[PDB]
Amino acid sequence: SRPQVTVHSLTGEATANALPLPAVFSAPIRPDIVHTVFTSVNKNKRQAYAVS
Amino acid sequence: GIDHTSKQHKRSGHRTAPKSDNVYLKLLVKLYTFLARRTDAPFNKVVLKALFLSKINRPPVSVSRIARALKQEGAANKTVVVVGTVTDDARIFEFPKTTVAALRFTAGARAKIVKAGGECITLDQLAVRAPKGQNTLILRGPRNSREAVRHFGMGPHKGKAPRILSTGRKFERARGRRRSKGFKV
Amino acid sequence: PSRFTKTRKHRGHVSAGKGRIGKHRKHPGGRGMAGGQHHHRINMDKYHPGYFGKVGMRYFHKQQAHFWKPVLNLDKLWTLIPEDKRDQYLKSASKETAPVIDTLAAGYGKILGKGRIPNVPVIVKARFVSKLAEEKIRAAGGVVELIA
Amino acid sequence: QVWGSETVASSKVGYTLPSHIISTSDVTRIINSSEIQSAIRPAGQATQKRTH
Amino acid sequence: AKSKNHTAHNQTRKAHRNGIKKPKTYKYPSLKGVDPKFRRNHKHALHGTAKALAAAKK
RNA sequence: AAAUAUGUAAGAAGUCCUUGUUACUUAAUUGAACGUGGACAUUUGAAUGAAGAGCUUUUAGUGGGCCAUUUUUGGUAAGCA
RNA sequence: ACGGACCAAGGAGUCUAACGUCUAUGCGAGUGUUUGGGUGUAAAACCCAUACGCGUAAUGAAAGUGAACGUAGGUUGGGGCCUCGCAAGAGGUGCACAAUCGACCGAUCCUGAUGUCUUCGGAUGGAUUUGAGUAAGAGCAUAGCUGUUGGGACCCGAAAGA
RNA sequence: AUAUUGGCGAGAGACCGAUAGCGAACAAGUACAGUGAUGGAAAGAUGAAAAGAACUUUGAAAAGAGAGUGAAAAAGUACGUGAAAUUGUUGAAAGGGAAGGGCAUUUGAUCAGACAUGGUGUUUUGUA
Ligand SMILES: [Mg+2]
Ligand SMILES: [Mg+2]
Ligand SMILES: [Mg+2]
Ligand SMILES: [Mg+2]
Ligand SMILES: [Mg+2]
Ligand SMILES: [Mg+2]
Ligand SMILES: [Mg+2]
Ligand SMILES: [Mg+2]
Ligand SMILES: [Mg+2]
Ligand SMILES: [Mg+2]
Ligand SMILES: [Mg+2]
Ligand SMILES: [Mg+2]
Ligand SMILES: [Mg+2]
Ligand SMILES: [Mg+2]
Ligand SMILES: [Mg+2]
Ligand SMILES: [Mg+2]
Ligand SMILES: [Mg+2]
Ligand SMILES: [Mg+2]
Ligand SMILES: [Mg+2]
Ligand SMILES: [Mg+2]
Ligand SMILES: [Mg+2]
Ligand SMILES: [Mg+2]
Ligand SMILES: [Mg+2]
Ligand SMILES: [Mg+2]
Ligand SMILES: [Mg+2]
Ligand SMILES: [Mg+2]
Ligand SMILES: [Mg+2]
Repeated sequence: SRPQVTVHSLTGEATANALPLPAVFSAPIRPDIVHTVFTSVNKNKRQAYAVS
Repeated sequence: GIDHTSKQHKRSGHRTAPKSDNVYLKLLVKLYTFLARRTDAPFNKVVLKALFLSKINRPPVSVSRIARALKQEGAANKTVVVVGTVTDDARIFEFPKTTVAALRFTAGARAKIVKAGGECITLDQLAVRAPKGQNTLILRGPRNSREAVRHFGMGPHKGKAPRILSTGRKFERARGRRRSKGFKV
Repeated sequence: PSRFTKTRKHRGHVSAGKGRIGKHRKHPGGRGMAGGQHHHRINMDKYHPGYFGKVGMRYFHKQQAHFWKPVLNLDKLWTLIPEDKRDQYLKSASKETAPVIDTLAAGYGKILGKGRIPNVPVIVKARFVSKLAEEKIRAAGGVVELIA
Repeated sequence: QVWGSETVASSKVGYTLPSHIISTSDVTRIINSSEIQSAIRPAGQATQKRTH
Repeated sequence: AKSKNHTAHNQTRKAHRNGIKKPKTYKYPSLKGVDPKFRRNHKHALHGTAKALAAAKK
């Protein structure tokens, strides 16, 4: 039973509707795995450099 | 001076505080290091060490292996402890209604256990159930079945899988392997 | 990465880990596979017995397509039935409804009898089957239909 | 739909949300579960007295 | 240029540095090398007694 | 025919008792080997010390040596070999 | 014995293809999206089908053959668990692992059943022989140190050859 | 559908930053060497703006001393910042065929902190 999530309006006041957690927020949080994945994926947008 | 009998400042050589930085795993180590300190049950000390082991030292344990252990006399209702991962086995067709505790359950293995009426349990839930390992059973996967162990200790008259990239005819099946060509091994 | 390399730890030490006497020359023993029947004989025989010489018969223009013959053991061959119908067929173990398993479609050429299939009669089609493999199949009440 | 849950598919072929290796992240609460308290032995004083 | 031919200096030091280990004898030593006529009998004798114990303890 | 060096042993994987196996062996329930079951426990089999014991993988450097007492070879001898 | 009159700046184990051991991670009898396609805030990120690569079967030069007699065996030693006992201890179960004897598959040498296009088929049962095998799978991918090879290959160095 | 260190036109980089990066960020394939084929550099930065020092004085002159511009001439066309080797002046110290160094101390020079604390308390002012 995901507890609830309050929904806000563009005017800043909470609306009547409330939604459950999408059950992905309960996934394990692994700082180590994210750190390794981030290190590799951040290298994907790179341009080659070389001396003549 | 001191006529030293043995090497000084020598490490114990046994891994403690496993070098993996899995924060959840460290919590499990944090839990059991408290148990083994203040429970005096030999089960806790065994499990604590088993958490430190490396990947090769934590071979997968098949569900078929679980079935064999439960078939032992007077072990049907015991709780199975697997410090590692549990892999599904399609070679088996009957599974009992046991409960098992393991670090990881593969999707196939977890489905098989649940479909058999049992439940998959994490190590912490075991601790609250059996703080001193009441009625438990620890299983270990095979270590020598690794491919790398085949080449270990290669030498004359040993037959220990010489390291090779490509296998087949004319790849190390000549002089030195048969008496028609020089000698045999 | 470089910053973890022992080279960074070898800065300031004159030999860079290569020692004083032996040093690190260009190619002290030779290049590549030199010395198999020579100064490197000891390693080659101890660790690679059977390297030198020819043993078999030559095959000209070998096409690795005639020899395509994947093997299947009897502990498998129930995975080839989808999980949805696997429970149905196992409990409804009877003839005149035996599931048809086309091992060729799965991409297997020969059936090998590793052992211990259940007592459910099944119909499996394969290009080849070993003796004991089929004896286990029809002992359960099944039969094999040879296909090509 | 994007990540799935215990009741819906994940919309990515053969994907399932990862599972936790530990039921909860609060070890102190478990240690105070009292199933363990009964099993546990009495404690010292956290600072061994300097003897001799 | 002449050079030292052979010597045994420092050898005992080297051997005793890791110690001279006993061969670590085992129970049930290997039957490799004993007379084969005894083996072919010994195989059937152990087969026979295995059946006898299995039936008696059954 | 020494001295110094050197192999082996000082138990539980032991001792004793009874009978099961075998195509081996015997003139033969005769033997052999492996066993079933039964009995003998810390003075369990000399001294001392054990700092933990056992085991695996991988790899660096090294592969020019020299000196001293004692034994000793060539040489007259050598800071000689 | 060699180099060093002095000072500033530059200056020497890197990168790659293929790999070995070990470690971490993900998945797990499977594993690998990024050849390519769709999509995009556009060399990023996200999604995707078929094959293919390695693994799940090995052994023979090859034709070929192909892994359960049995609780997937017996025996010995085993952490741990269970029972009794205050404990000491006694008994049971004993994964991984270690030793040993067996069992199954392939090769070699034998034995040669039922039969027959009468020369084909090889049943059955053995053998101080042999395999980089089976015996309720562990592998695939990524990354990291170290080590190897081919590369200018730690940096500078020929007399020569075309 | 494929190739393209050339040519033309564009967009970018966990690239280099004037001993680097093309040999060439500059009148660089230039100056220069060789009969010749060929070989081949060094060299970027005042200041916002020259406002680049009118004028006086000493000197033959270059320049110096003043004056002045400038936020700054400790930015003056030898010009941003201006290190080291090496040198001059000033100041201190020691020195009988080296100097330099290690331990401890004398002597000289030079240098930081601790010295309100809370508090008895109002012998008190700006009365708290
Ligand atoms: Mg000391
Ligand atoms: Mg050193
Ligand atoms: Mg080194
Ligand atoms: Mg050197
Ligand atoms: Mg060397
Ligand atoms: Mg030598
Ligand atoms: Mg000689
Ligand atoms: Mg003796
Ligand atoms: Mg070496
Ligand atoms: Mg060496
Ligand atoms: Mg040398
Ligand atoms: Mg000289
Ligand atoms: Mg020299
Ligand atoms: Mg000189
Ligand atoms: Mg420098
Ligand atoms: Mg695949
Ligand atoms: Mg495909
Ligand atoms: Mg391949
Ligand atoms: Mg066995
Ligand atoms: Mg390399
Ligand atoms: Mg050269
Ligand atoms: Mg001239
Ligand atoms: Mg200034
Ligand atoms: Mg300036
Ligand atoms: Mg300046
Ligand atoms: Mg200076
Ligand atoms: Mg003088």
